[PDB]
Amino acid sequence: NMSLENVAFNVVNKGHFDGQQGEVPVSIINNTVYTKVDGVDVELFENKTTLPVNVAFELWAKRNIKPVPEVKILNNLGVDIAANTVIWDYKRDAPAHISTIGVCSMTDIAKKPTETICAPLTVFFDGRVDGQVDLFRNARNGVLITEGSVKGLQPSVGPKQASLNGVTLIGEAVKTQFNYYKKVDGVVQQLPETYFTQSRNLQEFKPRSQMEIDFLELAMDEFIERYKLEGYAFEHIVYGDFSHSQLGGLHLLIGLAKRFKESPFELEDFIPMDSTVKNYFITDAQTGSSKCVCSVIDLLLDDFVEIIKSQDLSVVSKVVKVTIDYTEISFMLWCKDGHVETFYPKL
Amino acid sequence: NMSLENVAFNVVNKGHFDGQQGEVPVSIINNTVYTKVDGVDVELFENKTTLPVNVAFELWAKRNIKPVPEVKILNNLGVDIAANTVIWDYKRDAPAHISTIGVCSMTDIAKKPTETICAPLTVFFDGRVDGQVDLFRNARNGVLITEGSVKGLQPSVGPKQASLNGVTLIGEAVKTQFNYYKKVDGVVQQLPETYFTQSRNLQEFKPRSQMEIDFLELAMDEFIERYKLEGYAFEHIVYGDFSHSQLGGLHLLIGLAKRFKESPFELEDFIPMDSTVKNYFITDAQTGSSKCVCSVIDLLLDDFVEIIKSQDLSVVSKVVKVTIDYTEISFMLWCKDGHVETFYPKL
Amino acid sequence: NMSLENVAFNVVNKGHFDGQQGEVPVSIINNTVYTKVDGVDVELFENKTTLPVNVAFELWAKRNIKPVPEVKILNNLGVDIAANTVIWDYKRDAPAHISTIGVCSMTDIAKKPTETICAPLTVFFDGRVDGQVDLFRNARNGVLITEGSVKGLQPSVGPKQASLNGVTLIGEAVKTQFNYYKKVDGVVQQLPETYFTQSRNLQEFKPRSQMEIDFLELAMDEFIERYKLEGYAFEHIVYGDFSHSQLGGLHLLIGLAKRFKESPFELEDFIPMDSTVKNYFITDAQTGSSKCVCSVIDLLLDDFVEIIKSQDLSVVSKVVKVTIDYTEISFMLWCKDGHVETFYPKL
Amino acid sequence: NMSLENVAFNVVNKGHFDGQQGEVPVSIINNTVYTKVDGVDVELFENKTTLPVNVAFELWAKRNIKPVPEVKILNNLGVDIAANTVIWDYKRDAPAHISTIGVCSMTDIAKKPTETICAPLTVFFDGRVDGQVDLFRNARNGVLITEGSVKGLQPSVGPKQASLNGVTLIGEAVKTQFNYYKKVDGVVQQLPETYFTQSRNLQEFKPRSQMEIDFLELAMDEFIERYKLEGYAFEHIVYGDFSHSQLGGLHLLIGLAKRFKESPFELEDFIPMDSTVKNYFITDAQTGSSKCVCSVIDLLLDDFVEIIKSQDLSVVSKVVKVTIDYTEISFMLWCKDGHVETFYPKL
Amino acid sequence: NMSLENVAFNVVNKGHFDGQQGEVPVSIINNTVYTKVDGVDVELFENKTTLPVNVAFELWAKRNIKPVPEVKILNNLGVDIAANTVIWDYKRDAPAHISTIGVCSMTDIAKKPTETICAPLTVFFDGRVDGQVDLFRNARNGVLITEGSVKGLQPSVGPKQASLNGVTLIGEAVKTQFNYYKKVDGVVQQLPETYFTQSRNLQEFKPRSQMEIDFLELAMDEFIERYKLEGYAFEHIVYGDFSHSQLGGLHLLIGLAKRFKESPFELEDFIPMDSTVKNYFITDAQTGSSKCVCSVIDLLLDDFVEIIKSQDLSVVSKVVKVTIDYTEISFMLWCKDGHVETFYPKL
Repeated sequence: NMSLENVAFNVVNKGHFDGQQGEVPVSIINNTVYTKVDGVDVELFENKTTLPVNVAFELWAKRNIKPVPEVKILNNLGVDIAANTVIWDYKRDAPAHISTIGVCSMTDIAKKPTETICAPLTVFFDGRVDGQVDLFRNARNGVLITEGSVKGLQPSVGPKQASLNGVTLIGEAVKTQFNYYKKVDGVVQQLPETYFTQSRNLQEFKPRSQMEIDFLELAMDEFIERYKLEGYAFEHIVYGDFSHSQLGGLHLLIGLAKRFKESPFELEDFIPMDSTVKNYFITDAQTGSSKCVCSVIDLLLDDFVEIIKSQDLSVVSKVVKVTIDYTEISFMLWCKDGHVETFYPKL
Repeated sequence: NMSLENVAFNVVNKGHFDGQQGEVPVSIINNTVYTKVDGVDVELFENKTTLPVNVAFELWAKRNIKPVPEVKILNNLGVDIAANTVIWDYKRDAPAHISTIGVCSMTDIAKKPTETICAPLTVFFDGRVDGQVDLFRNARNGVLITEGSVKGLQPSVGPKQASLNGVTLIGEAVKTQFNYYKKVDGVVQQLPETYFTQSRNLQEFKPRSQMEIDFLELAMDEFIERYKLEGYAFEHIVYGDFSHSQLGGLHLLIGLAKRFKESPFELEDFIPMDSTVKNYFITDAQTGSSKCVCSVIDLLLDDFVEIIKSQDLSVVSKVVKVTIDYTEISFMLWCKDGHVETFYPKL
Repeated sequence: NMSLENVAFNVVNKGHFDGQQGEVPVSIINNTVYTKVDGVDVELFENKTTLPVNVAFELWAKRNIKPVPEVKILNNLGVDIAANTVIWDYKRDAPAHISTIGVCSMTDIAKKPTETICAPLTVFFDGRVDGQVDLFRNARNGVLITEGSVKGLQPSVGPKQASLNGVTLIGEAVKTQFNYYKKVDGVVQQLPETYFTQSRNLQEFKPRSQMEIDFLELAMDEFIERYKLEGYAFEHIVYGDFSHSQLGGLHLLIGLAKRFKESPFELEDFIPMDSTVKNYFITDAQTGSSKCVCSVIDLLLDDFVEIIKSQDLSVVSKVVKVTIDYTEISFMLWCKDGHVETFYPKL
Repeated sequence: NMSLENVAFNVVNKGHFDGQQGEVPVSIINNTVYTKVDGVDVELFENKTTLPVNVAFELWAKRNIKPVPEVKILNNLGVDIAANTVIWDYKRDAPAHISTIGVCSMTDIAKKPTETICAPLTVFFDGRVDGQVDLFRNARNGVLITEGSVKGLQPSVGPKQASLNGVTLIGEAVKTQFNYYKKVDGVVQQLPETYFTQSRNLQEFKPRSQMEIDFLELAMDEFIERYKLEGYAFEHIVYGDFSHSQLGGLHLLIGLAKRFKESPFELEDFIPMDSTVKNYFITDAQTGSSKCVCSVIDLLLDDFVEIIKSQDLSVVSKVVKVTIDYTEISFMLWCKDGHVETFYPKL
Repeated sequence: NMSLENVAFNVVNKGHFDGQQGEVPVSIINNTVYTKVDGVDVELFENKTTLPVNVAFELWAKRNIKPVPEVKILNNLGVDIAANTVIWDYKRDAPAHISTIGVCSMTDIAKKPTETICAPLTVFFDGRVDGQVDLFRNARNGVLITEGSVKGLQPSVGPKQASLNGVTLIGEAVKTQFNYYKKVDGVVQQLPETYFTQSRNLQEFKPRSQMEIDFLELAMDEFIERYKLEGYAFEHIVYGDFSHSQLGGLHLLIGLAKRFKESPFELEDFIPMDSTVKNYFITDAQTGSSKCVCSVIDLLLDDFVEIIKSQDLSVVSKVVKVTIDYTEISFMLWCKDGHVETFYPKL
């Protein structure tokens, strides 16, 4: 089933593709879809993807509008494709996956995940949709989310937050914390113990523990004393050092949030996509201190403190692996004389 | 009279087309107009319309820069075309009307509104321009605005606000409240009694009555008690219900403004144009409550209260017609046992 | 169920729009329409019009595939729009008319030509389609073609040739010669007595009378003697003068055909459209003689001879008007001492 | 050191990608690749594909420049992708296959065809390249061409002709006739006995047997008598019937070649791709006879005669299947009273 | 009053820019310039340059329409820019030079060539325009053409042919042979003695001496005997060797012309520009012999014979430099035992 004009009718009348019958007049010009409303053209969609404009329009209209896992989580779990839905990537304004199953005649590689062409792909299955748990049970490769127990399968508890129409949130009127399951070549995997990033943003950062409240409210020296952090280089790593040409440290989102509340700065997101670790070209407006590649992660401060306090500090430099968002993140740890000098993630 | 380079000279030197002689060097690339300033190119206009870039540039330069009726009002009155001006639609970044009269050689269907080709079109006439009241008196079909009395014609008092270079405002240094007149097939119409929407926006919403002040400052239960609104379902319709998966009610702009001051949310304007009723795909960031098509109108709260208190509540569901911005808006009214359950506009 | 994908299905399976049910997947990119065949994209349509790509595609697919008048004839008769068909202009690769009636939801101004919007427009009606003669009688402005008499209407016999899928031809298996009728402001208009151009082209030129045969085969001065053309300046007007830097004469297509056979030249068609008189920037490859604006008409040589011999040769210069293809073509006639100096379509 | 500028260096200096070191400056604009030569831009490549301009440029530069199977043959054998080369499709001006193996970092799905991702795809292998026979034996799905025997493998002799830089030819200084082999699901598949189309074109048509010579030179009824073809409806099927508005028959390329020599006609190639049977919208310029979907195949006339004379003429209508270019082509055969009425590729 | 609309008026009414007053309505879309004629858009110009569409349109309209040197000559003489004219390059569909002097406000670097910015550039001056000889004498770097002597300046007689509106020709009604002069760093430079290429093309090739007539008409071994060319490898160099997979020799255009008459082949012009020596990827359709880089020059056969017979045949290999079109062309000469093996433009 295909029809540009019917996709546009659904967008106009239902806000997204909803399977309704109808058609509206459509114009395509300069990667933009328009529809005619009382004699004039109104823009419905501007294509920012590398797909043809009318195809991208249809996949966007058919996006999943329930809370879904953030794209960084699906990527870290190796998801290739989704069963009978589109995960829209709002960080890239594009489909999270290249191909589809049972969504769109231009992009489908299959109608159902049970077709042979899907067996080697890691298919994303959504236990909230009837039949999909059983499709996972029969799939060779897959990732399954559920809201509850699955008989015979041990769950991994996922992050508290999920994405709902591009808004990352911890649901109160809707469930956003899923159980996760994964199969590789027919065999159910044990997913690793993992930390999770918190997916917050600078502008409306909110503390999620008493330590984070204290970090935002106390002066640096008072906080470090109260939590006994002498010798872990929080002054550099978390608070940031703005005294030299190259900006020192500043690798934890909460420290950017604290600075940003007193003093604005520029973050150039030069690889704009969803990932567990983000790299920014940062320029501090007050001092002129700057750094071309400043890796930034949003861990709960208590989690970051546990990680850094769980390392051996006896060697000048080494790689530290930390499971975060189900993937192995490498950190560089630099020490001198038994104390930390710096500790920072790599992307 | 036509000249791309002369249009650009006026934009550069006068801020808009002002009839001055002169030329500057112009480049056209990728729907953008540039001019050369001391050896480098500077962007003057990016075309967002479905017209050719150089044509859209000229119509934008020739836009009316006095306060003019909002486009939703002209549309509701059936205006097809403007006499010797361009009403620029800043919600669509495009001309409000497809064709012109005496503006642009590529888009003109006539030089003067008296030409035969204009007789069946509803032409917009502006009494602030010499001769246009008399052109209206002789036109078969038209809408006329004035700042004052017209001899022999009974006026309809329009909204307080108008649009000045895309800023909607109630003029204090300039007049924005017009008298309105309309002719159909040579016959002066009696325009209907109408409410008017208030054209406010979320970010800088300002109350315009003591009831609206009270609504913003009081708690829900205190407000409802003080204005005796028990049984009219304001809890649902106006304040919004964020307790379930689907966001309940929230159909009045002032209730979105109250929520927005305490708690942010996402409004997807998926049909971006000026209209009396707007539809948004809304996602509440705090709760995750959401709704694909949430119709929203900005009526003065006192007006909305008068409307809902003027309905018969004895039937499960029915259509209620309300004249707003000169057009008949349909509302669905749902009642149970003599009280309101919900009441919401349709677009 | 009209749609882009259904238009494409018809083009792929029927060669044009044929009202058949079905859909194929379509990609829109680079002002081009593709469809997927065995997993790869195949081009169906490259938009050369000023319409949106998907709209132009639909009008092209819905083009009239029966013999229709050449566009130059419809233009000369003042046709603005066609009733329930598309006349495709193969000289411009675009619709002959900007709007439609009952064809396409993006370009329609009406569904039927009886709607009031169509009254000021000259609508083209095709008596080969049921009901269109009656619609012509009810239309305020229009042009009608038929294959036979219409009771009470005075006919004009049209050209022998018509256009079929872009091929101009004199039909043997189909009828290409029509009666023409026209109405202005509600009143049937007498069409003038007229010559018709022959619509031949340079490389496929075939003579159509004994005189044209003799012209192609005889030497210049033999032809002029045999047809008693001394003093009518055929050496200049028809054969052309290549002796000076500016090319002299050469205004009849058959004269270009004679030269071309012997010696090639370049014709720059700098306003590419169908027209009774064409203007070319001509450069002769053998001599270097050239002319920026060389007007060329393809009359039967017998007709041109009749035209020029009917002229009063006693004045130095005068404008001579000849009805050709239903339009008045102005010629300049320059004489001296009772003989022709030159005679050319006036520019 | 693969790069855009190095691809362009190779095109400029070697005519195609040849693995040479070096770079030239490149400009990308308007879906076109330019390079700077003596201070001005010179066009190297105009992208007509649905791939990004710089990607399509690289695949075109890396096209196989030896004789390769025509695309219609590879399509009919189910080829999905090629091992370490690009088969350029000169009928579509685009790669024959969407993905690559070991060619281009933007389109590669693998570096070697032994990778697991390639197992479900039918990979084209070229025995003229070292190692590719062994890769075919290890591939689950594939098509192999060679110039000689492969031990133990049962060959199919392919067409005489192949494509060299877009020129279809029967090689004299190079070998163009290959053995073909195919594997499905790990098992070598017997290729069917098959006719081959001749890949000739209308204007350069040359006969290839005594019968085709006689067909081009004799009058219709002489040819039919000499080759005893009475009752096989060659008048309709091969010579074509131009007497009615719908063009009758004309399904063999040699019959079009005979007509074209005498009288020109228009062939609209409305699905432009390489195919065993082609469909055209044909308009005869002399008569006006036309047909929207005229299927045309270029068989050696001797083969077509053998095919139609082998048919049972005792049923009113039946579907006749003939293997041509390794694919099953369905023909409709219509008979009456023991003679052929018509016989055409089924649509 | 220069403007886009005035340039378009001149193109429509005069065939090119002619300084006339007037305007027409213009639409810019898809790198194309349209104008409105009887209510529909007609294409005037498709931009194939790397300049903005409206700028390229103006330079094309302002092209020199008198005979001018071929671009290959101006390039070989080092011309950077022209004084107060545009040399249009019809091989690239683009201006021959990037900047202008006194032509176009977007591309001008100066209004007059006497301005200081022009001193380092080699400016082309045209003695047929009043004042330009004097400007050449005042210019630091320049190239001058005239139709006659300039007092005290030592002339170089140029090629017989010139380009007129893109047609290369030897003028009979106009003069195409010029005197050439050149200045470097303020000093008049002696131009070298030189051959000239003939600028013929493959399909319109006409011989220009008795030897070229004999070459086209005689069999290979007769020609070689009659002109005493044994031991000079004309079999290879001129006639070409099609017996091996790599095509041998074939470096003279007349030899391609002889082959083409008998048997067609494909020439891929993979660097499309005007050049004294052209390189083609050639594929012979009859044999399959091909060559990726086949250098081709169009010398009069008599000149090439004189060149190769003047060579010392006693060394195995050597670089031979010949001045052609004022530039030094390197040839490789390979000999063995006192006879030529091959002789070709060095790559």
